[PDB]
Amino acid sequence: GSIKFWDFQFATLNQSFKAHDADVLCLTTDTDNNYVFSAGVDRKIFQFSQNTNKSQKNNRWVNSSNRLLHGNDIRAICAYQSKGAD
Amino acid sequence: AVKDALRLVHLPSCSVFSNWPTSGTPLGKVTSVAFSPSGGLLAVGNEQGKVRLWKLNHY
Amino acid sequence: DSPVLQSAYDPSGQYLCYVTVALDKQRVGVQPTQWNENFLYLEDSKLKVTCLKWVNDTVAIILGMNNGEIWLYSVLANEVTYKFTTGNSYEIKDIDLMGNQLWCIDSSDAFYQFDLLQFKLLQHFRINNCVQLNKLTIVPAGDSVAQLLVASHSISLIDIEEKKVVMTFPGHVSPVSTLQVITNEFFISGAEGDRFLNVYDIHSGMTKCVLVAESDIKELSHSGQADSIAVTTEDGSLEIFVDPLVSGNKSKKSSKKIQIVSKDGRKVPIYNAFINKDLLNVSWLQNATMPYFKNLQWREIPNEYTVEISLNWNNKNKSADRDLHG
Amino acid sequence: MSLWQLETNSQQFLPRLNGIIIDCQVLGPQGNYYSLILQMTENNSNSDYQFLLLNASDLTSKLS
Amino acid sequence: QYKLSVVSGGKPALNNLSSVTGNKNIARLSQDQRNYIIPFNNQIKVYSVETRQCVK
Amino acid sequence: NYDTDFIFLDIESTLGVVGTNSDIFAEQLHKLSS
Amino acid sequence: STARPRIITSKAPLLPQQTTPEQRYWRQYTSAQLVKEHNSVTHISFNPQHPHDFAVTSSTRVQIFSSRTRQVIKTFSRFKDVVYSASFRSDGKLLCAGDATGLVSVYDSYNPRTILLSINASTHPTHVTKFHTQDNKILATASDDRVTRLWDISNAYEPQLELTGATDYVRTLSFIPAAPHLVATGSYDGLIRLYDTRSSGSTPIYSLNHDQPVENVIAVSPTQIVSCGGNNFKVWDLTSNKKLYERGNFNKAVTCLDYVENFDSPMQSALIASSLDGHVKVFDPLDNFQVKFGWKFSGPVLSCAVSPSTAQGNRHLVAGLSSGLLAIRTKKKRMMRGSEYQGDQEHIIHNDKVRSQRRMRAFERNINQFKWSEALDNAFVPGMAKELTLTVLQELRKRGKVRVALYGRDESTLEPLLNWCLKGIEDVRSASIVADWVAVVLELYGNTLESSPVLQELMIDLKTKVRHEIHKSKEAQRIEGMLQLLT
Amino acid sequence: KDANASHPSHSAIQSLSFHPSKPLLLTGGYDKTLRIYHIDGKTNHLVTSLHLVGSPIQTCTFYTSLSNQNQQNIFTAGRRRYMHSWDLSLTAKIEKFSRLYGHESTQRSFENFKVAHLQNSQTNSVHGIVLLQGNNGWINILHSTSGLWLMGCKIEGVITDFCIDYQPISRGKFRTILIAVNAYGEVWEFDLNKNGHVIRRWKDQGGVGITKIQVGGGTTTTCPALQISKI
RNA sequence: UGCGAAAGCAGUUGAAGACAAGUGGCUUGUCGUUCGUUAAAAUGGCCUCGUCGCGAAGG
Repeated sequence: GSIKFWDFQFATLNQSFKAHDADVLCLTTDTDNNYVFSAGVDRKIFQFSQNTNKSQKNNRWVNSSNRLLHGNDIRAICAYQSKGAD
Repeated sequence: AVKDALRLVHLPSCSVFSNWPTSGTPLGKVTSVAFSPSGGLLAVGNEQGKVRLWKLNHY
Repeated sequence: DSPVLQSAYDPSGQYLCYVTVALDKQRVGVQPTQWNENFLYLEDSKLKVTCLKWVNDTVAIILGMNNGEIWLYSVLANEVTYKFTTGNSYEIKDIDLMGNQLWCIDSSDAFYQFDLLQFKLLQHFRINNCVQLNKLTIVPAGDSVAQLLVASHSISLIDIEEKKVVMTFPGHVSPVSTLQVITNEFFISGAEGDRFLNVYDIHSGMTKCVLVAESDIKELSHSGQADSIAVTTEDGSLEIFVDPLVSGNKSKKSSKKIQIVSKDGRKVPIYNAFINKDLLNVSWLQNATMPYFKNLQWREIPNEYTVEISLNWNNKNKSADRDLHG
Repeated sequence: MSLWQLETNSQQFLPRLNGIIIDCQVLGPQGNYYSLILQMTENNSNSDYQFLLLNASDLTSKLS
Repeated sequence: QYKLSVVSGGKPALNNLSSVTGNKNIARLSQDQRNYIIPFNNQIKVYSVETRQCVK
Repeated sequence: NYDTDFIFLDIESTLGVVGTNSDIFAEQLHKLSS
Repeated sequence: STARPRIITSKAPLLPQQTTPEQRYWRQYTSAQLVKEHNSVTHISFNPQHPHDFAVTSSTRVQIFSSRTRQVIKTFSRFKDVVYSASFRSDGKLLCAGDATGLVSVYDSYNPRTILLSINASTHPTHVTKFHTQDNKILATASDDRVTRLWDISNAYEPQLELTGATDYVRTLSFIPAAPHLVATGSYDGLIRLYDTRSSGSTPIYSLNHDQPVENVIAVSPTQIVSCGGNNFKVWDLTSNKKLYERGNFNKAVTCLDYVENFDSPMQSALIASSLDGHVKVFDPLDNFQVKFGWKFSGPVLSCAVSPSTAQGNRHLVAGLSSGLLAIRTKKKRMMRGSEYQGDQEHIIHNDKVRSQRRMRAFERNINQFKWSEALDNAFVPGMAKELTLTVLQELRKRGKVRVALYGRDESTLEPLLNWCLKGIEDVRSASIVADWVAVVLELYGNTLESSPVLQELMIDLKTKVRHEIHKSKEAQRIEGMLQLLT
Repeated sequence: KDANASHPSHSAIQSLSFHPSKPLLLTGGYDKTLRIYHIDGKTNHLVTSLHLVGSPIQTCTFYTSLSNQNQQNIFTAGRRRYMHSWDLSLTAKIEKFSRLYGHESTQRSFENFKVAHLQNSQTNSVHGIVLLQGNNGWINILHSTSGLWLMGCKIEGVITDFCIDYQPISRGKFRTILIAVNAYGEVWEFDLNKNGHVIRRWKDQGGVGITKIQVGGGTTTTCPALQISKI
């Protein structure tokens, strides 16, 4: 369940979360990466955010919102945006 | 690890101090070393349960 | 052994001025003898003090150092006020004042006069047949600047205007350590390493009495009229001679013996007591440097006295927020 | 008493304060003391509060 | 010759309002953080934190 | 209360009993050392 | 903060035969080892100065056992007839054995190859012999020559004292344990005698008459002695010269006694007795010689003895039966040099290490972790016990909700609740919790009772169990009524 | 003279340190005690000697706060999970730091720590910080006074040791830097006056099994400052 | 809600206002609204501290 946000250059861990409770199986984002939506095998799909300007000045992620939606699992996820659909 | 296993190196010219850490010094199995902030005291604590205290004359 | 290098009581027993070592410097300090701690360090290890004395109009200390200076140092203000000097870099071995007249011996056998109201040198002179010097004392006969008493391994009563030796006493087999004038004619002396005090007439050279103690001495303190002299011995005891100028006929044994034993069975040493009329200011190092005191009533305690003090030895740290069973 | 570090949304818990909490905030010079105003609701008769503050070191109480 | 005499203290008596304040605590620490000044309905206690007595 | 008086209690809950140059140098040093 | 309250275990309330500490201390005597012998185990004595050995007296064969391992360690079999009395000297060094030929022999301990000396007693069987308690070198032998004698073992040739004055079958001796000049004997006409050894010793200075022929005379104090004959034991006091207690709680004649003082027990003094019936019973000389506990063996117990006051190891009760065997019921009592420093000379010592609690139960940590249905499920596992199940049921009643603990069940997991409740409804202390628990489960699961067929037979025989229990409680209420009549 | 002459010790002296202004040499070992000598040339004596039963102390060190210079804490940690904080103002009380807040599965032990200052970069609230060796690749920092978690940085491999650089920015304002080694030789240096993210990572030219790193020459743990601008 | 015994005894239940929703009016619901009568429903549940020989800038 440890959703970990690694830095790309210098190749190490920017921050971490032990948010989930079991196997995380998939995740996604949007087109300019203010959100990361993770979803695992205990069906709790939750959304980490970077929306505020000071949080993107620090470029640090919060454990913003949670949602349970399902009966048994999640095994895949996807996201889409437009100017008429998201 | 071994007995009498401490050395001091002169840092700007990175030389090694020859005369002091000789076999007539009772360093013992050295397991801690610490400098004083201003007096130039040098404490070396060994495994047998004591700490000897040298003084550097230059400081 | 003491980490206090050397200490001196003020007259009328109120403040103890003591110098200890603290990481190759000299932590000097003044402590009241009923919390005074912000007192100075000098610079490096090659500037240690050698003698010190009070001056009681402000109140101050003089520190005869070893580099060649005397430092007149205030106590209320923390800084050194003035730096008396000779022209030589030689080690001042003892200093003694009398009113305004100050007098310091050297280690290179000289004598220097000074005055702490005009702040300048007066006379700069040596004499023959005094090959080492480590004590001197201006004599009390009012403003008797003349006829001072120098002392090293034998005691020489020397004039300041005839400027030569007028009497010579036999000293010890060691360099002298304590020489103090107790009357207008008697002075006590005693070297270190030996247990023998001898008092001398200043007008005959006859050793009137010999005081003995159970160890060699560190410092003596007499009363205001020479009827009680308390020495501190090197094994950390206090020996008080009562009425030492009466007549057990030539050599007086010690009368009062006060030693301080804590309530865990550990002997703590006593250095530099002070006895005015019917009190006793016993001083002792509780922790490694900070000293404590006791104002003991002097004439009423028995012949020996084990003063008890409390000290942490195995006390369970009961907290202010926990209980006994945790 | 639940204190939540916000960078992971994770808690440290103090389990039982013999009373419900009404007001609590930090009050140190840099945040080394936690005030607490607890109320002890198991009697519905009186409004009998209980003041305590406690240092953040090991969460031990001080002067209830 | 009897008399009544108040001897002992009561409840701490905070700002007991009906949600008119979210800061329902009027105790205080001194700026030397060693003394807790706390009002009562009957007293004004001053405690010392390292000893936990009513220091005045 | 068995010390031969009485103790009552309020509801504004209080309790009550039915009852029957060295000195100047030392002062300046204590001032200046702080 | 504070600590966590330990989940209590509400045990059985005040049922009769309540657990008293004397019967606790005697109850912890376990491991009754039974050892065969060849004939009736007549006499058993113990080792005084190192209480670690005891001597048993079979026919023609005296054995000594040790208390550390409880096996036979030495024998003594140079006996020309049946051997009767085995006793020890008070320095624990020499064993005196009176046999039936009359040549009463004393060996030393652990060396049966050397008979130390053979006292020639009378032609009659020397039935009891024992050493003096105070003095070492005087030895009392009573034969059935209606007489007893005191021998000095140094001057072993002649009777030092000739104590006559007893009529029929002198059988026991005991010495008054403060004044060593007072020797107490018993005979088979009653009339417990005692003599002053400084006197001529041919008549008792005062006699005490147990009406039954006395079987054992022991001393428990300088003041009072204990003599037994018939189916009762009687305590006499010498200062009042009078019988002052008698207990008769047996069937047949009591055959041996002894006493133990100041040993490790809540009961200070203890006098135990063997009774030829199958029972050995302990009596408490503090509170008027009441019975306290009794062990039952498989035949007429002919002698018994307990380990002495200072046994320092495994403490023993032993009893030789006349059937030919023996019962032993026992009770049993260079880099890390500084890491044991433990703070001797250092100034200030700080100590706040919390002791580790004993390991919490599965249901205890389940209720503490609030998983209530899992607490109930791990509670009704057949590896648990009755009081533990009753206390977790009481806990879920008092704190949580039984509705919550049953809000997610089905046909399957509701079975072991009722299956426990069948056994639980019948007894006393559980039936209220059984009652409201099955009441709330049938309140909450009525439609599943309509659908599912399995627990219907559980409800049926629960109805039968309730009818059986209401019949039993109704007749018990009738007994309560007739006791209210008889008061 | 021998610094352990007036009072004998009993285990290996596992850590020595000095008070950064006062003449006190602090000594601690595996005999679950910690003494503090007052030291000079001819002699040296004991001042206090606290003794913690149950717990050894693998490393123990002074700490003075930079702002007020009147805190004088002792931070003593052994092979267990807790470290102990002593306050010095002249019996005596201590506190038992034992609560990692969010991250309890990353501290097998408090076996190695350091102590370092930090100015908080939006206001000049200079406070101390203890820094712990992790178990996988972590290094947690904490708060010296309160005991909050602040952040935990992490490298790969094994954390073997680490050291604390300082660097000034303006008058009376400084940013610290934690330098931490791998067990292979590439080290990470990240500042932590902002949140702890890596500002440089570089490889030791050679070196395989590396075991200790120490920076200095300016100010560090063995010689901190007392004025803030003396950094 | 009142009495009283741990059981039971006698009796409440409205008026107005605001706001919302749904079908300009009209139906339904909530009250950090007033007077008067003694009158279930946000995946959210309680921490660690049981842990692992000697030898003062050579012999």
